[PDB]
Amino acid sequence: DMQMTQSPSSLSASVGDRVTITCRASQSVFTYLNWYQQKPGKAPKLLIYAASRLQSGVPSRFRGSGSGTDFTLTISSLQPEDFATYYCQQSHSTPFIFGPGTKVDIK
Amino acid sequence: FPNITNLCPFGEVFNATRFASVYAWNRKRISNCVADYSVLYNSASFSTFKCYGVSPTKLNDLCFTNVYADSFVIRGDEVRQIAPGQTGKIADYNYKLPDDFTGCVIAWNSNNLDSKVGGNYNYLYRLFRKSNLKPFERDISTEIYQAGSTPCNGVEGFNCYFPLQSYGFQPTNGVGYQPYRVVVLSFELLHAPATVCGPKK
Amino acid sequence: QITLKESGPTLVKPTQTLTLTCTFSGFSLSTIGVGVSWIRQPPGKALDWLALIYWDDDKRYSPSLKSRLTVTMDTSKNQVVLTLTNMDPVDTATYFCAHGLFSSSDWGGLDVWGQGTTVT
Repeated sequence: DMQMTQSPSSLSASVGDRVTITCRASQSVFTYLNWYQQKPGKAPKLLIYAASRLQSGVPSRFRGSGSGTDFTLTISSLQPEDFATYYCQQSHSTPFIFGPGTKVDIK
Repeated sequence: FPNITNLCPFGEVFNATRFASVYAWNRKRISNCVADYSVLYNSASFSTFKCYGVSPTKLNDLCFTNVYADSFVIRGDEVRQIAPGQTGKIADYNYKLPDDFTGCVIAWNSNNLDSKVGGNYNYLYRLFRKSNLKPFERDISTEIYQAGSTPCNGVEGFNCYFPLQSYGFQPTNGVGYQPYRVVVLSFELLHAPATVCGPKK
Repeated sequence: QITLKESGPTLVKPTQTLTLTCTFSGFSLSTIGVGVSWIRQPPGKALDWLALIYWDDDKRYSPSLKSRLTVTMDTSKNQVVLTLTNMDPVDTATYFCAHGLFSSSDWGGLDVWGQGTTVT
């Protein structure tokens, strides 16, 4: 089977801080992993096409990294509008399961 | 040579959008046309152009009774099995060339077209059969295969199995497990009516 | 028009098919590599990937619903319809249809999403 988990089920953070989100993919997913953010009641927005591949229309503070089984996302310095819930997705094994999500808290 | 000028429809063979699964390998009776092979042989497009019973340099001078163009998609490490006197699940149960074959076995890596991010499974090969194929035998037969003495009765079970396996081409599988499109151009030489012809004047 | 999409009904009763639709513009969903995938989300919960259809009519489903879920298309209307066959209240969610690119050159990025619809 395939399973997908994210380590900080929620992370407290504050504006300007560095923050990092980490995904573990059970089987080797190579680079076929995506990152999405969601604002409540809106549709998710794709941020990362593939590990280290940043979208257009997304600011340079977002970047991600990793390969194979373990992957990471990093924001270099949070703007306050970056507070959201963040989902990984694997794009290789045929059910493209999302991770459990990780919400950043202003707290 | 005959008073004919139309070029060979190799465009419909090589650059065709959809190729057959090897278990149901396609065939076209290429006929009544001027076949320039140099444009193929000299191309960098192909990863092999090996030929049997003829030399790829010489055959632009030859004329033949027909060309059968056979085509299919197979694994990278299975390209070696498309040759006379070879063995393996493709040569035994999917596409058998005769010992006395004459022709060229063309292949090229088609991973850009025949794979998808979630894996492509439309390409299918017969893994099980009772007995090896005769040369150019073709059975599209879906009937379930029985391995044991126990009759299968049309239900998959511990010793009877559905005979076809999907190849499963992911873009990540590497050069040996990537898909290759194969074209086997086969010739026959004997007959008086030369019908596919070189570009000689 | 730049890539955009919408979705259908919201009223549900349990032992009924959900009979959603999705419709789109700015892509054909017949161009090589184009695919559209269905993603649901229970309120305040994770995303849950349901299904994907590719170009050339290849269909994929979440395994736990494969016996209970089908998706189908019309190349002419530019529509996709999803029919989950029987709602159990765990299936109450927002449902999304998202576009993506899925050929050998592509990455399966669900790059643009509809606003989705609640199912009651």
